[PDB]
Amino acid sequence: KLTRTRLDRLYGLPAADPNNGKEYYEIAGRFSLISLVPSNDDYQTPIA
Amino acid sequence: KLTRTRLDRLYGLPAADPNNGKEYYEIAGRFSLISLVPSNDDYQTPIA
Repeated sequence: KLTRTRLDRLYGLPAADPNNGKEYYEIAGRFSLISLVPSNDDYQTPIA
Repeated sequence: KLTRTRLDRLYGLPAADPNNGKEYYEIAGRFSLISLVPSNDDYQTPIA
């Protein structure tokens, strides 16, 4: 509920302030990345 | 090694920075020398 207005029961974030006197937002996770790499060709080296 | 390059495990000192930001290289050791002089006929007079 907003006050002194006609719109009521906000469902979501307005554009006023999410800072709220706090510092950050934290999200945890783990990647699973598959890609192509050229940096493990260990044969083209000089003799001895 | 060279970063982000298909190149690794190089053996041998390159010409990039052979001094590590230092000043000199301390090497000590013995030394011998048996040189001669065109001395005169007499014996009391050597040459400096």
